[PDB]
Amino acid sequence: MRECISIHVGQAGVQIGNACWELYCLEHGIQPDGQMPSDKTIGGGDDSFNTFFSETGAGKHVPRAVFVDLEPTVIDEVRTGTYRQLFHPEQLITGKEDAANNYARGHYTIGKEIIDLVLDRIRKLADQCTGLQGFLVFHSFGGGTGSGFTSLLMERLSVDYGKKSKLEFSIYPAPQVSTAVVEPYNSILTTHTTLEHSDCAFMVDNEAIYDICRRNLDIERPTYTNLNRLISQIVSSITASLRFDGALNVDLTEFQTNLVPYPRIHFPLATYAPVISAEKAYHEQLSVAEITNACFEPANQMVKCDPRHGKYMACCLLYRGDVVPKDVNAAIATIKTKRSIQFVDWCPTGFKVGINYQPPTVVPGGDLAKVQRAVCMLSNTTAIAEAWARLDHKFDLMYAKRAFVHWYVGEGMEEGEFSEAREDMAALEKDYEEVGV
Amino acid sequence: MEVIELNKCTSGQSFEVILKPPSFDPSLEEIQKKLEAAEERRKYQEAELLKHLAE
Amino acid sequence: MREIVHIQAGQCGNQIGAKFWEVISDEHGIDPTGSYHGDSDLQLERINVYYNEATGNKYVPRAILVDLEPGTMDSVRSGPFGQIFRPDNFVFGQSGAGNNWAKGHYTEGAELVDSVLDVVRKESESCDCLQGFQLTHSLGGGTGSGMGTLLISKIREEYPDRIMNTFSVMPSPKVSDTVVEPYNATLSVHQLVENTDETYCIDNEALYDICFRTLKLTTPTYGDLNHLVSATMSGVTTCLRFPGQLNADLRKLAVNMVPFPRLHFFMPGFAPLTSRGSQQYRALTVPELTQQMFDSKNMMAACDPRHGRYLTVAAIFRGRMSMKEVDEQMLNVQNKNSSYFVEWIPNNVKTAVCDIPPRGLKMSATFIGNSTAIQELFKRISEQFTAMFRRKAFLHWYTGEGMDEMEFTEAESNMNDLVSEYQQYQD
Amino acid sequence: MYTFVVRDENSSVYAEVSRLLLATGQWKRLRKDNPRFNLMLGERNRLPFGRLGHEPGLVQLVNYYRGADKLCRKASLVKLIKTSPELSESCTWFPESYVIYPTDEREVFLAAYNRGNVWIAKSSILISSEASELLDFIDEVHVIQKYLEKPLLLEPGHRKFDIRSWVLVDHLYNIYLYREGVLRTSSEPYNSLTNHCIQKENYGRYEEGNEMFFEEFNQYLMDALNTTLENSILLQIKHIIRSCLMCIEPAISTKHLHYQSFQLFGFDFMVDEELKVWLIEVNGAPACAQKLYAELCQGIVDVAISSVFPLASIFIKLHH
Ligand SMILES: Nc1nc2c(ncn2[C@@H]2O[C@H](COP(=O)(O)OP(=O)(O)OP(=O)(O)O)[C@@H](O)[C@H]2O)c(=O)[nH]1
Ligand SMILES: Nc1ncnc2c1ncn2[C@@H]1O[C@H](COP(=O)(O)OP(=O)(O)CP(=O)(O)O)[C@@H](O)[C@H]1O
Ligand SMILES: Nc1nc2c(ncn2[C@@H]2O[C@H](COP(=O)(O)OP(=O)(O)O)[C@@H](O)[C@H]2O)c(=O)[nH]1
Ligand SMILES: CCNc1nc2c(c(N3CC(=O)Nc4cc(OC)ccc43)n1)CCC2
Ligand SMILES: [Ca+2]
Ligand SMILES: [Mg+2]
Ligand SMILES: [Mg+2]
Ligand SMILES: [Mg+2]
Repeated sequence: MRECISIHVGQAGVQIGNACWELYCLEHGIQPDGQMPSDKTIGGGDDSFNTFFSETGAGKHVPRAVFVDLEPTVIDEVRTGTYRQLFHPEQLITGKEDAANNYARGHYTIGKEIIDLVLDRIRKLADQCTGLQGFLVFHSFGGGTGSGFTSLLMERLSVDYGKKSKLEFSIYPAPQVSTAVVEPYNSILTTHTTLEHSDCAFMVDNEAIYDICRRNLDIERPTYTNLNRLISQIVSSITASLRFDGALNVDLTEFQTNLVPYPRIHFPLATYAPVISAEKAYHEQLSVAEITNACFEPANQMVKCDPRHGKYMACCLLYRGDVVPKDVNAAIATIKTKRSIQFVDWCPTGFKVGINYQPPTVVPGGDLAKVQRAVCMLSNTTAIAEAWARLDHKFDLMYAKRAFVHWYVGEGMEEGEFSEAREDMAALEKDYEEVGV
Repeated sequence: MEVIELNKCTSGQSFEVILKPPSFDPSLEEIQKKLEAAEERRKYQEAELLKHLAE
Repeated sequence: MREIVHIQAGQCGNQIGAKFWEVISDEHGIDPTGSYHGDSDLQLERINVYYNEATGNKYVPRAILVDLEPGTMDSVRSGPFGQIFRPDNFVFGQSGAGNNWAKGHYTEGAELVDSVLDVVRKESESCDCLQGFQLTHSLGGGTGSGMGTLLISKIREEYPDRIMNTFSVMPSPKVSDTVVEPYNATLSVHQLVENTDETYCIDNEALYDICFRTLKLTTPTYGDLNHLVSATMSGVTTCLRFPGQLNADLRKLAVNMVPFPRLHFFMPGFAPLTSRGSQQYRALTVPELTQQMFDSKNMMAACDPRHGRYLTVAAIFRGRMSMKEVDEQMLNVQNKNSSYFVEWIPNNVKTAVCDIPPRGLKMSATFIGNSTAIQELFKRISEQFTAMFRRKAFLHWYTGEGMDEMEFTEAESNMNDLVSEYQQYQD
Repeated sequence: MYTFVVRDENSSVYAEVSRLLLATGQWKRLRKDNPRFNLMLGERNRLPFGRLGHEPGLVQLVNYYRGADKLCRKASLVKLIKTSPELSESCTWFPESYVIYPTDEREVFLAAYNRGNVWIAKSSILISSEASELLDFIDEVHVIQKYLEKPLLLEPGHRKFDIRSWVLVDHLYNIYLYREGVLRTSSEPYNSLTNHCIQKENYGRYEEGNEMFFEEFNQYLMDALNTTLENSILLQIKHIIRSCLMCIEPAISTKHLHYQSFQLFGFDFMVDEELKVWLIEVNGAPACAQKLYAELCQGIVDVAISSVFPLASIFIKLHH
């Protein structure tokens, strides 16, 4: 057993971290006070769920997590919420004033004051690990803290944990729910500085989650609670192999091995199905073929794009529920004949499949209905570069006039980092188009 | 399609399907240096403001 | 946490400042004695932004009252909410400024400015984490214009990393006290260009036109003008005072509204436009709120927004309404008038909704626009300045206080540079 | 109102479409790079499909199908027909073609040459009986195709021609064939290229602008060959258009996409001696005939644009 430490940065990372650990506890039978009756080894053990939970002598199961925000409002709700007993105070870290949607303020000005404290608290969790394998980092692209401080943390983690893997769950900015106009700046700045320090990053576009909540959950104006509960389900599907018995994606290294043959191209596309409204009185349950076919519809992807006009480098299928291999293969055989699935020439055309018999757990009182089978597809397709093209274009529009640049230069950042970061994204888009065409 | 590396446990099973074969960091010093270089650019700009206000 | 220190200087600054504290104390449930008697706890969640909590659970405004003569401040202490203010925070001289920027900035005001900073320091040292300052003042007089900008310069010297925000009332010959108001306003505008992060341009020309043309008030009083000011000030501070999805502060407002440091002068708007006393029996639909909120007749700065382009826009909707209908109507305004929004700032319109409506209105909307059309305001003042300055008329009031003509020439050029900088991004 | 942007200044078809939209009074034109549009008349090269459908509160439509270039380039059309089972290597209405680089199929073409041996070589032109002759011209990507040595010849004149058909595919992937085609004739008697530009280099001895329309051509088929245009030619044309577009529909359809697409195509057909129709190429950005610009462009607004953005039949729907 090898432990994984989760790190949640900024408002988006903290609130999504709240949804994930709430869902983790329900899936493993962990009550809000940390007790887990089904765990017959009191005080320790090397079970698969111990990857995410340590154990005290009194039988409390404590998440291997640290929450950090430069302003206390969001984490204070963790300190007083339903799962307040779950975390000890040392893993909840708050500053006094935030980064004001400014990357340079979170990376340089404020981040320099708090980075050593955060690493010291991360070191406390790592000391409890007999074989730490790496970190899962949750943050947004658009926030000053989620962008600026995360890139500084990722730099120091490579220094202090050189042989450790680091995975991201990143929230791609969408204007429909964002309240900052400079999020293209922060996204490009944080992607450039973090690119060499992240082994695998799962981008989640708020635009896609917002439209999935409107379309399939019949929620007219989805809130962050709506989005994060859905995001937590997809994240749980991705991390289930680290927390349950199995043979696929059993350590963080296997994520890069199975999904990322090119280091810079480490942004797999996540697709999820089925998303069924809990208010739906009468629902006919979907088959293995129908949910597998839904993995190739853009309306179910975490990032809206057209994989038909790209190329696959890897593809995983993560099923939860009543699923047997012969029905997956029958579904893949039909989908291969009807859909445009083109792999790169230097890759085998195939699917790595993982099935967990336990159906997805849904939070009681939530929007998601219980289903008998669900699937999350992780596909490294060059079509995800469409999101880089959108973001870099918005960057180019503002930066051509140097609009808002003075806020970043005023925090000690040099203007050259803007174009240095933009040029790295230009190379990234070129890399995708070389592989995809 | 070839089904390979089938592993079964009580919680589920995993395998791999192949349709077709293929068709063919900065040190701690450097981090601390850039962080302090940005701080001095801040302290310089603050010094110019206080000089401007003194005038 | 996120405390704001309020300062009101001069006659106008104290009259609109007193009305501001009257209105928001009613919205938060604070009575004239500082005791809370409300019904919802949303009134208290962010009450610390503007109020200190004293013994006995009294709520005392974090406000400082400044003037060079006692007249207006004695009437404030006599006013309806005059007893809610900390008596130590009344800082006043005896000589007055005589509508003379030089007296407020260099002679009479310098004697008193250190006493004001002592009260500022006392309030700031009690703040858990000070955001910055908001100042209410006029630009046409002597105290709020001259001493107010001297205060801003010294506050920035002592708190260089804090946000400075002002509600600045622009003079207008339609509502004019003296002929030297263009002199005082031009001198003050340069100070605001250098030493504030955000300035709400509150134009007495627009306030008069709204009262006369829209509200059909034949003889508008300062009470009629301040009814529009207090409704606007309540709206623009809604997201600072009440919890919501946004939870905004002064710094995040400046970062997202100001793409270039000197262009931080905002056009405020409000809907529905109401006269004092007259009641609103039917509430506005969300389409009606959105249409009026962007209408030039609702702007508190006498500028035609169709003569320029919107750099950034912030909108606040207050009341029980469909948030989906707000998004559709706001997206409709941008999608059907896209040429008036600069294309090099994507998605430059942000909207917030607050369930708590202001007093006497079931639904309201407040507009905060950073438009290049604000140059028409500084142009109007520049023309009135030049008309007198080309003959050095009325300068002896200022040279008698030690000022030289060169300082007027510099202030004139500084504001013209500001005008051409706004013209730069309008093309 | 509705808003649209124009990003192809050289398009004669959509320059007229813009006119008709403005004359409606319910369409407003924006600057090229304004993202707040309902309709994009996009550029022909590197159209940014990845930036469409991401504007909140705007249904967005574009006049091009992403991925339709596979059908509209000489090299990729041959590969599409050879490798698609719907069209297959036994396709009876596409001439024997081989892709040749200056995978490649030189050896397969030579096995066809050694096994009338007149071929044509073209790209995005040389007619020779010897493979090395036209091949050395290539190296001096091209496609080598069997030249139809026995074409249908109009009389009087003993003249060769090709048939241009305009096809509109809307956002619902309805296939509309414009009822008016045109024959682009040669004014020189055939001697064992019908491009309009080449003919302006006789020209219009027989018809105005070397263009014979369907009413005259049908009347000729009745007087000369005792048949009609519908029976002898149009059934095959409608079958070929249907087969080509139904083949690539799964690859280019925008049915469940965040943006929508339509596109106007120009199919070029050749009719041989026995009234057998051969597809020559598909043009993805075709122009129209001057007489037909008004009717067709108005039909584009009605069928492809106003169907998505309604306001306050000249097509034959090819069903599938
Ligand atoms: N899905 C999701 N997105 C969020 C959430 N909270 C914020 N965001 C997104 O994150 C972006 C803003 O970043 P934040 O995380 O809120 O800001 P921050 O990281 O705390 O950084 P600062 O507040 O500027 O110091 C916006 O685009 C939001 O849409 C959330 O709870 N769920
Ligand atoms: N296999 C073939 N057999 C006989 N003639 C052929 C032929 N292929 C092409 N041609 C002749 O060559 C002429 C031009 O060829 P082609 O159609 O490929 O060029 P092009 O792309 O300029 C026409 P457009 O662009 O308008 O579709 C055709 O009009 C036809 O008369
Ligand atoms: N809107 C408004 N403007 C005022 C008020 N009182 C004064 N003014 C304006 O302020 C200018 C005079 O400055 P004033 O504040 O009275 O002098 P000060 O005491 O030295 O600051 C003139 O342009 C007046 O029109 C008021 O109550 N409301
Ligand atoms: C006095 C501060 N009250 C405030 N009220 C509102 C907004 C706002 N802010 C701050 C922010 O956090 N985002 C933001 C983005 C933006 O983009 C152009 C414009 C303005 C803001 N502040 C937006 C809606 C109402
Ligand atoms: Ca145990
Ligand atoms: Mg934050
Ligand atoms: Mg006065
Ligand atoms: Mg062609």
